[PDB]
Amino acid sequence: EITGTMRRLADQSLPPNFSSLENFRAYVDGFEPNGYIEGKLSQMSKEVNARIEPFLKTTPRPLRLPDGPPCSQRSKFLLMDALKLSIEDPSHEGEGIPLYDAIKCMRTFFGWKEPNVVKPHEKGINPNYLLAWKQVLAELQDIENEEKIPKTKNMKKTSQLKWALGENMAPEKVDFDDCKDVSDLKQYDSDEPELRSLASWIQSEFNKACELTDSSWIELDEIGEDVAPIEHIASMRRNYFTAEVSHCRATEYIMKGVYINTALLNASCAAMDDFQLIPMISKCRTKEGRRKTNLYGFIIKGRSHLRNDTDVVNFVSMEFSLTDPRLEPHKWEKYCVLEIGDMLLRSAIGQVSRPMFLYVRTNGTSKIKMKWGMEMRRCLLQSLQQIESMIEAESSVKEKDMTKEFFENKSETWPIGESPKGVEEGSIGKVCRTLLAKSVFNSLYASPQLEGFSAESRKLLLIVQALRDNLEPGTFDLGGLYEAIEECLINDPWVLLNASWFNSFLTHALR
Amino acid sequence: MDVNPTLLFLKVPAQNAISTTFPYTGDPPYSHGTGTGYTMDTVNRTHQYSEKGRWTTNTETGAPQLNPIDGPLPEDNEPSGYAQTDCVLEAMAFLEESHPGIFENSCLETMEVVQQTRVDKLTQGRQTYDWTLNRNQPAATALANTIEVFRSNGLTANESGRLIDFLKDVMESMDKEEMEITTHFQIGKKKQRLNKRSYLIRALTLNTMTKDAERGKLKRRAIATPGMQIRGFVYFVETLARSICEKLEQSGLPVGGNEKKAKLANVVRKMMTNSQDTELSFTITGDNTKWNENQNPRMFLAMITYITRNQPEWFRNVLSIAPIMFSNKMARLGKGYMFESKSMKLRTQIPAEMLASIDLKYFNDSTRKKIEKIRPLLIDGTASLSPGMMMGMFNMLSTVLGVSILNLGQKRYTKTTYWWDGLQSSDDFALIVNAPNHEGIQAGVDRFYRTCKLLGINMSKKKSYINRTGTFEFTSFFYRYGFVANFSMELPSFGVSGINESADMSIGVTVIKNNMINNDLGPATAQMALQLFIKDYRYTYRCHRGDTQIQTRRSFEIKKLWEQTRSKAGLLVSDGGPNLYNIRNLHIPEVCLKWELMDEDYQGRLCNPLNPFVSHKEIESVNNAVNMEYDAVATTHSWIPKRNRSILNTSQRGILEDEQMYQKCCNLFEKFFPSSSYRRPVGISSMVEAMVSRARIDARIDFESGRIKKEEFAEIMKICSTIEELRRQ
Amino acid sequence: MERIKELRDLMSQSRTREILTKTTVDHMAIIKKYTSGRQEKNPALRMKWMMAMKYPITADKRIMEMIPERNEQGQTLWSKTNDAGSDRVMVSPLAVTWWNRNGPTTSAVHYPKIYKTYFEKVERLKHGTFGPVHFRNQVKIRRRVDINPGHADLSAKEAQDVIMEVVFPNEVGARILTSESQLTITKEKKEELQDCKISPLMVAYMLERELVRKTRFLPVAGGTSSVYIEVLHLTQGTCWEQMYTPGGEVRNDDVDQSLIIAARNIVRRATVSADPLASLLEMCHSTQIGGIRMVDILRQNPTEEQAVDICKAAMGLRISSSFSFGGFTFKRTSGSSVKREEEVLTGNLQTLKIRVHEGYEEFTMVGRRATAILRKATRRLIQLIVSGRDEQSIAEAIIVAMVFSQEDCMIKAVRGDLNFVNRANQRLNPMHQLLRHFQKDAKVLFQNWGIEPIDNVMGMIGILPDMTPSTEMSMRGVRVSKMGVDEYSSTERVVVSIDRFLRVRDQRGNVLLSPEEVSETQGTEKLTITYSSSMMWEVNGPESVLVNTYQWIIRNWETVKIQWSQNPTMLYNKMEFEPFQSLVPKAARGQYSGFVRTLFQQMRDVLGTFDTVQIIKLLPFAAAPPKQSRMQFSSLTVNVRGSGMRILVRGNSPVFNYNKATKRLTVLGKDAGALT
RNA sequence: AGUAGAAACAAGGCC
RNA sequence: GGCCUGCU
Repeated sequence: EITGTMRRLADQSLPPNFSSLENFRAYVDGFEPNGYIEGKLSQMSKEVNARIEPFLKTTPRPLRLPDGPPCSQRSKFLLMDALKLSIEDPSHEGEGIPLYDAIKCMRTFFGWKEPNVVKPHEKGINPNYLLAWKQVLAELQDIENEEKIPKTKNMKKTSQLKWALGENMAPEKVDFDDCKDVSDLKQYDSDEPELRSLASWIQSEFNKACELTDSSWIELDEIGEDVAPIEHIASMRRNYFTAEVSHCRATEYIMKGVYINTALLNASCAAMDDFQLIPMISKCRTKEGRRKTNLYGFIIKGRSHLRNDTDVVNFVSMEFSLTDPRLEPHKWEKYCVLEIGDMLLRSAIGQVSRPMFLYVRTNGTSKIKMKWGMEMRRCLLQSLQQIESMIEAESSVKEKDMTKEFFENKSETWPIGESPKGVEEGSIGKVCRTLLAKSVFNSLYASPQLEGFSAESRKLLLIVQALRDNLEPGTFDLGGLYEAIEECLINDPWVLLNASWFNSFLTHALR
Repeated sequence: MDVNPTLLFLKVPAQNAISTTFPYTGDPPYSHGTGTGYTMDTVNRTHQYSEKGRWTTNTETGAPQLNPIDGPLPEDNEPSGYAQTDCVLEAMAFLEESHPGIFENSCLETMEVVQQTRVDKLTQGRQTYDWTLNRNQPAATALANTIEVFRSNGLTANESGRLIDFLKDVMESMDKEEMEITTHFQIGKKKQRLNKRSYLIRALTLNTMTKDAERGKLKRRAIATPGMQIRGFVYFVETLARSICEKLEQSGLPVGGNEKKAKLANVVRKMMTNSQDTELSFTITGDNTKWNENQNPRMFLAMITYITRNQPEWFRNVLSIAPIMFSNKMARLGKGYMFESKSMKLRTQIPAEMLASIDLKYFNDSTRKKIEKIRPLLIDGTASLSPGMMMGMFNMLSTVLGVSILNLGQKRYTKTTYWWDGLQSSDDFALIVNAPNHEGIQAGVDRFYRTCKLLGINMSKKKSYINRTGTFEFTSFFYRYGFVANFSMELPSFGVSGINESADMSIGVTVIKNNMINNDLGPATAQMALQLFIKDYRYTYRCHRGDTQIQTRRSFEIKKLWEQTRSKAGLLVSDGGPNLYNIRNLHIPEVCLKWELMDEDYQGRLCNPLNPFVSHKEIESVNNAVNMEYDAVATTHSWIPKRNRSILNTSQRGILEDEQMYQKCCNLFEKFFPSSSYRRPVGISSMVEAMVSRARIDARIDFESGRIKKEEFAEIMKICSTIEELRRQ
Repeated sequence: MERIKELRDLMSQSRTREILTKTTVDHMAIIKKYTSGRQEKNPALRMKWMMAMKYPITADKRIMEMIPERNEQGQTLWSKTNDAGSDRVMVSPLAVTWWNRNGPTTSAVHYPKIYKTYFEKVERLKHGTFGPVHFRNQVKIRRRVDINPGHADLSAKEAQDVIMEVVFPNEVGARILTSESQLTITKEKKEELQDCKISPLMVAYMLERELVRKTRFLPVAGGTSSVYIEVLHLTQGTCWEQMYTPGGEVRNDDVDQSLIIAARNIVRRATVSADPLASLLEMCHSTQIGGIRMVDILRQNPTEEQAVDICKAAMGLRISSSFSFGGFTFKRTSGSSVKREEEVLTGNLQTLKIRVHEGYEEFTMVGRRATAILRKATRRLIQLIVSGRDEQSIAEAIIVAMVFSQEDCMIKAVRGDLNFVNRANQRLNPMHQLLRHFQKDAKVLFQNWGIEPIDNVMGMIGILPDMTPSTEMSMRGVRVSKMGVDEYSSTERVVVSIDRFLRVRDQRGNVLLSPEEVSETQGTEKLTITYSSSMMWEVNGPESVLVNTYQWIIRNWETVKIQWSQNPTMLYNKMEFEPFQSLVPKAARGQYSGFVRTLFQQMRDVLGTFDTVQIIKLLPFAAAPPKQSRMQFSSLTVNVRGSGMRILVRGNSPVFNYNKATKRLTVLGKDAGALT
């Protein structure tokens, strides 16, 4: 029985022309359909409608991209501008002590100079980066002196690293009843991100991420012995896949990111109050067959008292390179660049003696970003799954297995990028590497803008595909869809590049 | 050459490569601070889309409530929450006309469920906003605190262990002139009183938060969590709504993915093949903008009243109560706001309750406008959110209304050459409209849009499109003359689940096997998935092959175990052994697969019951991981992981001791009643009374025929008498 | 004895006294679930972040007196710190591996008994026999399929009471286990688990897994068995089939079900072929069921069903006697008989010759869902008793008996178009055509049979024309009854001959079987049928049939292109276009065929005219026998779900569109091969 | 400084 | 300097 308060609340929860729950119940129990929907439809204005605007070849316009200063590198490590020192040591993927391996990979380089600043940060204190480099070198030599190399090395807490790692920068936490009459007391800054226009360097990074290399970067685990014929077919498919994919810079980035994020997470959980030096290590395997260890640089993890999954741990990254920062300075907005050595590479005009720079920067990561970058290997799944789908979709057509023909005879060719002469097609392996690089870059440059744009451009891609299939497609508000796509292009290089790709696709389709 | 993966779509159709358009290999977008801003935004929006309605002041809560029902008709194509009661009732009437006897049977089923269901069923739930602590707390924690406070106030019918008695107590708490709660300080407690209005706003309020790990949106959205008082009525309503949706071939919410695809395929076949070639047929693959904001609970009350016609009045009232509470619901604003002074380098957390009084100098123009607009609705730190539902608490009823609108195009009610049908799951629909010409198609889609605006259901023009039949999309299922595999929704499920080692292996190989079965994952991709999962498993659990030189904190024990063992193929990947998994062996656990290769000493150590690591609490959680059923064997690798241990620094420390000793008590009861774990115990008898009586009966039956001789029987009876005397005293 | 003392110790403390006193038994779940620990939204991040700290796992406190604080290297295995809301202690993962290398040992013989289902899965897989992988299009039809392979056909609630009676005999409640199956299960299961010391909760979950039924919608092609669905990730793909035969000894019910479905399908395909017997033999050789070939089951298994008998007889084997009629199995039990080769008229005035039999004779009818006993004379019925289950079953039996009687009361009731010619233009058996006509409704046969008196002996019930029992006047000779089974089961196998069109015969000269006695029913195999042939789309349907036919002609275009030019009659008379021939009008089959053949002929005659699209489109229409004509066609109708979809001769269509840019062909929206 | 993007982190509280 | 916390 409903009684008391919950009866009154019942009387105030009905349509507006009723005053009692019992009268409403009686009206419903007596209600019999007598053509009400049609009547109110006749009364409703005819301006409220869903007129279908046809969608033709001339209908879709290009996507507008934002205007502003060019976009700068966001990745946590260098992608194409990275350098490797090597020692050729027979040590498997993890079978070593990172600091001892790093010392061995650094001892093999001669040509070190007194470091000086080349491209300043422009917002920081470059002498602090200089002192941090010198401190790293001093500590490495100190480790060298010690009889046994520490598994994990802590760094001294000098002013250069207190500054470069954001120490005592958070504001103090007080009670609102103790800071009311302060002038500049206000809400956190919540505005549109700064606008940034697309640049040419992201397309070159993607071009090189899709390239072959002279080493192997993926040594998978073992599996049971194959007993069924379909297991042998799957094993041959996987062997072809790994052959095509293992020599690709995308796999190198996978390994770099997995190692770096594993190391950062473990160092953050283990040493929360201390700063810690973490070498950047990756073990490849040259085509001759010798395994090689490779050092890209060093990280300096600050403190890591991370409570929420969004809390930020700051670190200082230093990476070796040969690329001059004065040819694309807008790419290195957040970087300080020193000059650290000279290198004589394999030259036929004597020896070149190109200089060797160190890209130094302050960066940060979260528990979730570390977790999600330590699992970039799923990209290999995404890519290869799509490839396998394609292959099986063709094997059903030709009643026979299609792995060998596809992967060897190279007859089939899929448009995989446009040259100035026109659209250029590639073999199944180039498609595999392209999709792998796409997934890897989705993992490296992941943002809410990417999600939003991906969805809102999937919708337009599907409308354009319906148009291409001669399925007389139509829309109800296309300018709204466009404004929803363009709402996500703000400042992210990867998203702006995807938008450029979508514009090129619309230009080359619809013909 | 410049590389462009999108150009791949110039040869492969967009549905046969749609996995490329899913960036699900990177961190999903997360919220960082308060969710007050989105709560206020949603309140102001759902009060804006119904502004031509009628205003009232509730006599019980004092809150300003906006009623848009039977309001004016919309004049433009903007969202509108002006639903018409007569049109909803006509939709229900035609629904019953097309599926006769559906409401009677659904009401009978729901009546049986109401009569059988128990209070323990409310323990199976997510976080629930406890109104005694003003804090989100696990469903069982909130239930226990509510039951305790009720018993402290005199509403003890809920001790019957029936859901309807707990609802009778919840309803009888509002007719009390003073509630009695308890608050912790520092460690002790304090008694506090709550006048009728305070308890009313606490029972009617909802908590608000930001939804993390949402894929596919640039801007964050808010979600709500209801209290304990509205969860039983909503349980009964969702039971009725599921029971109804099960009997409709046009609903899609109560079913799984594969049967969803089956329904979609059947509908597409019906509309293409059965219909003649002369008729055209077009598929609108649409979505609904601001679905929850426009779904008034008053029309859910009208629908419930229509469905429960010619039924016992008690059933009508129990099912009506939930819409009544939602119509008067309040929404907590959120965490609050953080203020930074850069010159003085300090920060400050203001709670949301202060927003009503706080000066507005500290806010940006957007927040100034939101606060100024919402302040009239603010009653004791919560905003009246009457004009519409928030984030689908009434999901199945919304699907019922959508299937009614889909059923209103059968061609018997349109009385015109065009007609339509389709499938709708709340906030997403696919509509196949058949008509003889493009004018008929346009008229059918216009009548669909308009009939959808008379029920408060708005169609998203920005995110919906119409094509010929054969190609469409529904809940990220892309149908192109047949359904197509995506595999990108299931990619984040291909790593270590994170329960324990045995569960992670089981869940990883069952996810691989399912993706091989359901989502057309290949054999080579499945083998590589095995390999990568095993790599991640070994790195996450510091369990490497044992013939390696990987130095970890747990790399020494693994070599000692490796060296002790003669047969090395019998070791588990968790103990430093090889990987014997393959396509043929995805449906077998890792302990039974290697059982015949194991050494007897290792085999007996691993599978030892006395191990201090294995603990199993209830039959529901033995082999089920949030839902992934995973067949697994209880081994020493089946440990539980550690707890947050952050309660030590907070006012709420006395919950840990209470729960440690409650677990003591429950273990003793399990000793007395062996089947306390298998079958949740039922009864009404107190703990000590049941325990002492059961022990007495056991002593009696043992004396008559069993081990117990007179001495132990007498001792047991004397001790039991002592327990009873100590209980009564 | 210990537990009551523990209870005195808990009751001694006042606070525990209030917990025990106030809490009711219904709330046992709530306080069991009462915990501050929130459930982890991201368990992966919380086990990746957590596995980098010392002491990340928890264990009972007894570990403190069973494992040492450190190992030989000095690494700590457990701490003295306690979990948040528990007495349990925080321990490192090195406590687990130490337990596996130096912990107590036991006898694990119990575990195979406990986890019986998993070890049965292992044993079934280990002994299975794989075979060739067949790359072919997989028509995966989503269907509810039983996942569990040991289910005793008891529901979760139904089997929870048997589980309790086995493990927890005092806590069962009011539930009395009436059913005998549950009672046998209880006695047998109790013995095995007499002393199991794992956990009674785990023993209960064991019996749940073994006994509880489970169903799941899954895309299934073939298979549908308990043992063939657990390996559905291994047996079925998108483009590939894997022949497989689990290790477990298979039940013969499933095998015979598959034998009947296979034999039905084959017989149907044989009827419409050009040479039914040759095609039937080649298909039975080229097909297999559950891995085992079809010939093996056909020689070993005795099973009674029309298609199995036709198949067996085609292999020159013994075949069960006791001739059948209208799908029912008749056994004569008295009298002789001779045919007469006579002539008569109908009620619709159509003249017909038939063979009427001599002598008084009794028969023992048998069937799938009915049974009857009959006594008759030359052209005259004497008596009929029936034993059907449902009323329409008795109606079927009665109309079958009336047709068998050959009475003029039935001959003067035939009304309408009943043409005795098959889809293949084969004259049809008259008896089966009458029996199919009187199966829509036999009203006229009932009002035209006659009436007699009855003695009201035995209290027998009267007959019903339209559900009207008449206990004093009733149909002449016809009786009402309901036996449990036929007189007796016939098992005497005879020798037979077969015509090309599968008209089985006996040593005397009478007829014994025919493709009209096989059911018109379409079933779903229990074991995966590996009907190996180029055409596997025998029962797939018209859309699949069309797409796959065009796919075949694309794939084999290299030899059809030269067979189309040289020796085309063996390309039209080809075993691959017979499913397509099942489609396309029955009347315009010949007109369409002749049309297309004349097109192809005048396309070959004049030089400089060749369109591969036209040939690949119009070849499936030239299969049929050619009927001449003088007219021409702009389209060709094909039946799909009762609707005539039109295929355009000139140009593309929704059923046939060839993109000239990417060279893909598309049937019904489905790719059907690249064209060269 | 940096991460990040409609609000936050750049440690928090208790002696 | 010592201790408490890392979703509260």
